[PDB]
Amino acid sequence: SLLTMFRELGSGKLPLQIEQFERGKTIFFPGDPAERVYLLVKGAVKLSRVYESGEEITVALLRENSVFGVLSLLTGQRSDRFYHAVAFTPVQLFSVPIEFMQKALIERPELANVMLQGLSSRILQTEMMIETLAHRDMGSRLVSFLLILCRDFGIPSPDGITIDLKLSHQAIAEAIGSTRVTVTRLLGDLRESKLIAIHKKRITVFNPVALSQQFS
Amino acid sequence: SLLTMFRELGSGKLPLQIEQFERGKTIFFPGDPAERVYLLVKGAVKLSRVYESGEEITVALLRENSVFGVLSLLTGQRSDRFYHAVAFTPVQLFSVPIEFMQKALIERPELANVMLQGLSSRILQTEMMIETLAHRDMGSRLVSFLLILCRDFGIPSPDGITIDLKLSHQAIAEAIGSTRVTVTRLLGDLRESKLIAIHKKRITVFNPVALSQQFS
Repeated sequence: SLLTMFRELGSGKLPLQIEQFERGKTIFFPGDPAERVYLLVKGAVKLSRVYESGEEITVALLRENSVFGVLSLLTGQRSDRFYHAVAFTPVQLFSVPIEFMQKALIERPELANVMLQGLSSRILQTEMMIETLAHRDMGSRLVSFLLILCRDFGIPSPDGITIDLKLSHQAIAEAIGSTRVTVTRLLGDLRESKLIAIHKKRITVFNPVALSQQFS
Repeated sequence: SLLTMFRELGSGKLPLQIEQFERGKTIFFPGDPAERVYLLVKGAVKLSRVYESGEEITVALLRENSVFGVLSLLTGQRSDRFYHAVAFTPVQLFSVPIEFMQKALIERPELANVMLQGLSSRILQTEMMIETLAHRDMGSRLVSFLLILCRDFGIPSPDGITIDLKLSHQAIAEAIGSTRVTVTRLLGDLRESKLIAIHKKRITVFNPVALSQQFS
């Protein structure tokens, strides 16, 4: 899938590193030196800004075929990490040394338009992430989060929009700012409201319009 | 200065609109339709996210020759404004209809690398803006803000780093989240501490290292 990108616009040799982490493992930490640009092959990586105290606030959840840990290079000023990249699901990654990401962007500058557009979408997702976390109650906050996952991780089904993640209650909490107890109570209150289906741990939403419209 | 960009990579005709607003005037509001991309010629434009309640939180302060109101176009999904653009100083702007910003990015894709890098710097500034506003006290918050202005709006002088803005006490407050009373008390407490100079309403910082190092 990604290799198809590489094989096109290509008649050379490219150094990279495959790396595979288990769920909940740090990929890089803020402060860490940005030495290589990352490319998500399989899985989801959760980017979160770690606050100058103890706090951690979720900034973006990244889908397959997404590029990250690039901002340090692009700026040309800052030379070390911006956020805390966590393996939300198990992840397969391509680490590519900064140099080559520069060489690509120079020679094949169409790559800039694609990555320019890709970064914009990232910000929109962060904007929805901010609007999500601003709700004072955990109910409207969960809905917003699940609506984000529908728009960016949803697989259309006659059942509904399956959120293709297989995600745990405790994992949702650390992304939303609650507990694997309030999440469990809310999801049941939604399942028995005939608005959600839970198979495996995948969550299918029957109607995103109907889910959206409850301040709960 | 900007015209030099236009004249190079150019052998056609380009529609735009000059527009000039007075300080504190709205350029566009969130929700407003994104119809044309903006280009700051002279002055500073303050981008602030207006919260789903009454709140307004400052996201970026833009320097001369900076491009803005582009994100809606880049995403290709959202078709209306992201933030509230305010004329921080009096501003001269170029409004360019989205179409042409697309035509430019396609034909002259080097323009993507430049704008890709420019957007990264914007995010770094927002990251410093977040770190600025996270301080519980107004003292450390003012310092961070003035340090941002030094790095992005500073003119080196044997005096020090003059923040080339001519900015009002009440204007600083609305960007920092205080009052034109606590700002006036703090600036005097810094002037008489031999750390700031105020000429006109320009603020010169003698030593950014010395200013930085006080949790006050």
